[PDB]
Amino acid sequence: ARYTGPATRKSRRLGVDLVGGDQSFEKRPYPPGQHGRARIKESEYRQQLQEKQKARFSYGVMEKQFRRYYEEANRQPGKTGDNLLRILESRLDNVVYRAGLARTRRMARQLVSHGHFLVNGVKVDIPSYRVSQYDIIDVKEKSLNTLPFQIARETAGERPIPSWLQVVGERQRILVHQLPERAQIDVPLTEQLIVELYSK
Amino acid sequence: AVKIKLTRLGKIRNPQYRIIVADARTRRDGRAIEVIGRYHPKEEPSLIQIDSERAQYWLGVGAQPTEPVLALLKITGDWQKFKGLPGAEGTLKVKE
RNA sequence: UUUGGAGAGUUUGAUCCUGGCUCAGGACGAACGCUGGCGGCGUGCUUAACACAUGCAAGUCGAACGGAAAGGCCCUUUCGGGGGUACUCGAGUGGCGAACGGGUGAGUAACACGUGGGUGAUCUGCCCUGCACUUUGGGAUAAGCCUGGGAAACUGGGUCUAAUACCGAAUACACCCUGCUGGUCGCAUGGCCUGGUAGGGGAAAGCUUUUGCGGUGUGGGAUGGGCCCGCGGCCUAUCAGCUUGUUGGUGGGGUGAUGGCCUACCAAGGCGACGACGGGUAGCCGGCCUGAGAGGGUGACCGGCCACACUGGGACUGAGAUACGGCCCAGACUCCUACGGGAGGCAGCAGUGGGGAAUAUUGCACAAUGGGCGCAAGCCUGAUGCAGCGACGCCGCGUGAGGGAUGACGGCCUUCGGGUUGUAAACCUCUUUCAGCACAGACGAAGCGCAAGUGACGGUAUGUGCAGAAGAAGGACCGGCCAACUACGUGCCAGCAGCCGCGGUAAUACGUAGGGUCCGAGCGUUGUCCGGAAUUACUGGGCGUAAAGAGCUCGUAGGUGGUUUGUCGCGUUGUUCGUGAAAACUCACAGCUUAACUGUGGGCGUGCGGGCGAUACGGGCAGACUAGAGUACUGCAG
Ligand SMILES: [Mg+2]
Ligand SMILES: [Mg+2]
Ligand SMILES: [Mg+2]
Ligand SMILES: [Mg+2]
Ligand SMILES: [Mg+2]
Ligand SMILES: [Mg+2]
Ligand SMILES: [Mg+2]
Ligand SMILES: [Mg+2]
Ligand SMILES: [Mg+2]
Ligand SMILES: [Mg+2]
Ligand SMILES: [Mg+2]
Ligand SMILES: [Mg+2]
Ligand SMILES: [Mg+2]
Ligand SMILES: [Mg+2]
Ligand SMILES: [Mg+2]
Ligand SMILES: [Mg+2]
Ligand SMILES: [Mg+2]
Ligand SMILES: [Mg+2]
Ligand SMILES: [Mg+2]
Ligand SMILES: [Mg+2]
Ligand SMILES: [Mg+2]
Ligand SMILES: [Mg+2]
Ligand SMILES: [Mg+2]
Ligand SMILES: [Mg+2]
Ligand SMILES: [Mg+2]
Ligand SMILES: [Mg+2]
Ligand SMILES: [Mg+2]
Ligand SMILES: [Mg+2]
Ligand SMILES: [Mg+2]
Ligand SMILES: [Mg+2]
Ligand SMILES: [Mg+2]
Ligand SMILES: [Mg+2]
Ligand SMILES: [Mg+2]
Ligand SMILES: [Mg+2]
Ligand SMILES: [Mg+2]
Ligand SMILES: [Mg+2]
Ligand SMILES: [Mg+2]
Ligand SMILES: [Mg+2]
Ligand SMILES: [Mg+2]
Ligand SMILES: [Mg+2]
Ligand SMILES: [Mg+2]
Ligand SMILES: [Mg+2]
Ligand SMILES: [Mg+2]
Ligand SMILES: [Mg+2]
Ligand SMILES: [Mg+2]
Ligand SMILES: [Mg+2]
Ligand SMILES: [Mg+2]
Ligand SMILES: [Mg+2]
Ligand SMILES: [Mg+2]
Ligand SMILES: [Mg+2]
Ligand SMILES: [Mg+2]
Ligand SMILES: [Mg+2]
Ligand SMILES: [Mg+2]
Ligand SMILES: [Mg+2]
Ligand SMILES: [Mg+2]
Ligand SMILES: [Mg+2]
Ligand SMILES: [Mg+2]
Ligand SMILES: [Mg+2]
Ligand SMILES: [Mg+2]
Ligand SMILES: [Mg+2]
Ligand SMILES: [Mg+2]
Ligand SMILES: [Mg+2]
Ligand SMILES: [Mg+2]
Ligand SMILES: [Mg+2]
Ligand SMILES: [Mg+2]
Ligand SMILES: [Mg+2]
Ligand SMILES: [Mg+2]
Ligand SMILES: [Mg+2]
Ligand SMILES: [Mg+2]
Ligand SMILES: [Mg+2]
Ligand SMILES: [Mg+2]
Ligand SMILES: [Mg+2]
Ligand SMILES: [Mg+2]
Ligand SMILES: [Mg+2]
Ligand SMILES: [Mg+2]
Ligand SMILES: [Mg+2]
Ligand SMILES: [Mg+2]
Ligand SMILES: [Mg+2]
Ligand SMILES: [Mg+2]
Ligand SMILES: [Mg+2]
Ligand SMILES: [Mg+2]
Ligand SMILES: [Mg+2]
Ligand SMILES: [Mg+2]
Ligand SMILES: [Mg+2]
Ligand SMILES: [Mg+2]
Ligand SMILES: [Mg+2]
Ligand SMILES: [Mg+2]
Repeated sequence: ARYTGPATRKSRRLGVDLVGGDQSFEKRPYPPGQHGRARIKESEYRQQLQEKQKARFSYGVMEKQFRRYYEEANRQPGKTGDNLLRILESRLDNVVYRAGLARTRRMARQLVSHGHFLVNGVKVDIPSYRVSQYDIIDVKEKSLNTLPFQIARETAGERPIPSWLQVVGERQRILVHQLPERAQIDVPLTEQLIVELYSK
Repeated sequence: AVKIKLTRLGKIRNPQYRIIVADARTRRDGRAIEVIGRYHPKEEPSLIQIDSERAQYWLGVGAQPTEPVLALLKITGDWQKFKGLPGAEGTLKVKE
């Protein structure tokens, strides 16, 4: 089940853009509703939940899903925040988005669910697929002939490709090498709030 | 007369079987002396594993396998090694 | 040498402390209320261990015997049937299974459970394997035939038949017993070296002509058992004495094995304040939840044992019995009757009635695997594999989009300027997952057969095509705790509510609208358990006033000791081999497209057993001194 309602609601109510190209957010930054300008008392729990909901409604993950990422990240011996960031970025939807093959997380997820992608020559239609180190991502001819994929792959002038991701040619082959560090990932928001909120 | 049993574990839509040497009259999932191999045919290749040394020791001391166990350990090659007629042949197909 | 701890509201005019309550988190074998689409993977009577309509859940051998009731063939035929055939076989003898597999937690505080060894004190069919023999005689019965009682179950009387059914006798000299004579070991009788010695005793059955199985005994192994023990694990003195085969010895019987296991004779004690005997509760454990840990709660599923089979007892059989669908008897219930008498035990798989909040289908198969029979073929198996129902739970997926206005209806407020629902929507294009309609179509089976084939699942899972955004979202909250506010309607009424607490005409707390928040195929309520609760404080609390020093001494049992002068190492660490069943937890690997699921090998498996190596503290024991204490001499005040 995926949130079918408007996507601009999250940014408008919550106070930071998510897609990044929202003209409505910059037109009106205050939350919608008859009384979005009312003063609100500061609360550590408000801001802790705020970071959580920013993260979950930004990456489009399920609540149980994200809690499972939390406990997983906790139980790896590595640092909890970095482990959570990797275990969330390893979603094939976010990987193929940040590789430039999709215009947004929602569209990456929809295309993966419909199954336009091949993983190491094996059919994969699961938006929440797990990508480990040294994996190969392939795109089939039925999807190269697909018009929106062509638009994405010859309009891919979005945010630069990261260190661990890289494309090799026109076939849009996505390869992963190592575990990124938080500093070069430079993802917005702060995992400390989320980890502390679930530490509650 | 101790026989080579296959002990059922797990849940319903996937049967479980454990190649265990134990007394015959006990329960299907009864007391287990030693665990030597495990059997589960639901998977596509249905990979089979037996500890050859312990299997040979049990056959020598006098454990009597059931016909399916005999056939499976013949696929493994334990029966071939034990009887010595053809030798020790390995043909088991490994996972892709 | 590495991994992991949150608080907030609420007493007062005000705060500080203590102290109590409540809330935010996870989990359930859950339920009700609204809503609701599919597919995969689990789970399913926790109360009434209540009675149960019907059908299933335990059968196999002609290559054991006599035979041919029903099928086949061959001679016959009048189509009533008459002969052989062993292919086949009803019923009858004779074996094997039947103590296997499945179920429930009433009683049980116990060697009942886990761990640790044990047996010089046991036995063990079917399995495999080194090693003697399998001679002989006799009689009868079922079955069948005739007949009686009687609706029935069932039985008697007479005639008669064979066997691997039954019983003698011939060997045994390697065993099982009693009396006389050595070596080793200690852990004690005594065991072992089958010690030696004289006397006595001890068993078989054959079949098949083919991958051959049987009969009697125990030097060797393994499984299976039975028994004894150190240790452990609920509450309660508003439970202080308990016991008379009770305690101990000797002699007898007893049992596979020692034993007051049972009897007789002797003596009077054993257990008891380091909680006996009494009372209530309850199956135990690996595990599950919570907690950083300690700890607390608990025994879902699975698995290791325990105990039971309508209630209470008893015994036969067997290598093996609480003997669930074995036996006998007494009770209650139900049923049949021709009234003379008989049959029962779903806590087996399904199902019904009742209780409840409630928990499924009177489904398909031996395809795979375990179990029983048989030389095999083969047979049986509600064990098991599978399917059907149910958002009850861990897990994945679907109800779309890209762009689109200083933002079209309509609703709600307005300060009447306007703002709201809103990139939402109508729109132009896209792929259309999964359902829908078709084709192909598995593996699960180096399996079994000397046959020609064998898959319930399933013609599903899975691939290949067709049409269409076409078939797909709701539930709680929005006074503070606690992310979410305004208007409309009644005002100490109607009502909310987990703590404070909210309405006495203009409520962000009641009801309705919008608007926003949380969650989502689930959403809340309710109940149980942990945490915060350091709120039972060992880690980790106090006793002046909040709860607490008993009124104070003497002092028994217990707990604890002022120096240094000496062994054994029983408090203890000093290292190593030696257990820690499986499963679960944690680490890494690998497979089902990833998802639950499971496929392999590690690792984990935090306790306890014996052999070898240490002596600083923490005790008894084997000897001396005095800084605590007491005495001794002189005075002292009260
Ligand atoms: Mg927490
Ligand atoms: Mg059993
Ligand atoms: Mg195979
Ligand atoms: Mg067979
Ligand atoms: Mg850790
Ligand atoms: Mg108050
Ligand atoms: Mg007060
Ligand atoms: Mg006050
Ligand atoms: Mg389903
Ligand atoms: Mg099911
Ligand atoms: Mg019946
Ligand atoms: Mg038979
Ligand atoms: Mg017959
Ligand atoms: Mg038997
Ligand atoms: Mg029986
Ligand atoms: Mg039985
Ligand atoms: Mg059960
Ligand atoms: Mg039950
Ligand atoms: Mg019980
Ligand atoms: Mg007791
Ligand atoms: Mg036997
Ligand atoms: Mg003879
Ligand atoms: Mg007769
Ligand atoms: Mg004769
Ligand atoms: Mg004789
Ligand atoms: Mg003789
Ligand atoms: Mg003699
Ligand atoms: Mg001799
Ligand atoms: Mg005989
Ligand atoms: Mg025989
Ligand atoms: Mg013991
Ligand atoms: Mg113990
Ligand atoms: Mg005696
Ligand atoms: Mg004696
Ligand atoms: Mg006795
Ligand atoms: Mg006596
Ligand atoms: Mg434990
Ligand atoms: Mg803790
Ligand atoms: Mg604790
Ligand atoms: Mg327990
Ligand atoms: Mg079990
Ligand atoms: Mg035991
Ligand atoms: Mg009984
Ligand atoms: Mg009884
Ligand atoms: Mg009984
Ligand atoms: Mg029964
Ligand atoms: Mg029965
Ligand atoms: Mg009964
Ligand atoms: Mg049943
Ligand atoms: Mg009822
Ligand atoms: Mg149910
Ligand atoms: Mg079978
Ligand atoms: Mg054959
Ligand atoms: Mg049958
Ligand atoms: Mg049958
Ligand atoms: Mg099933
Ligand atoms: Mg329901
Ligand atoms: Mg329903
Ligand atoms: Mg899902
Ligand atoms: Mg669009
Ligand atoms: Mg399809
Ligand atoms: Mg096949
Ligand atoms: Mg084949
Ligand atoms: Mg597929
Ligand atoms: Mg609020
Ligand atoms: Mg709030
Ligand atoms: Mg009002
Ligand atoms: Mg709303
Ligand atoms: Mg609690
Ligand atoms: Mg202390
Ligand atoms: Mg305390
Ligand atoms: Mg006081
Ligand atoms: Mg006092
Ligand atoms: Mg007093
Ligand atoms: Mg003393
Ligand atoms: Mg020592
Ligand atoms: Mg040692
Ligand atoms: Mg050890
Ligand atoms: Mg193991
Ligand atoms: Mg853990
Ligand atoms: Mg793989
Ligand atoms: Mg493991
Ligand atoms: Mg522990
Ligand atoms: Mg002392
Ligand atoms: Mg002196
Ligand atoms: Mg002195
Ligand atoms: Mg004086």
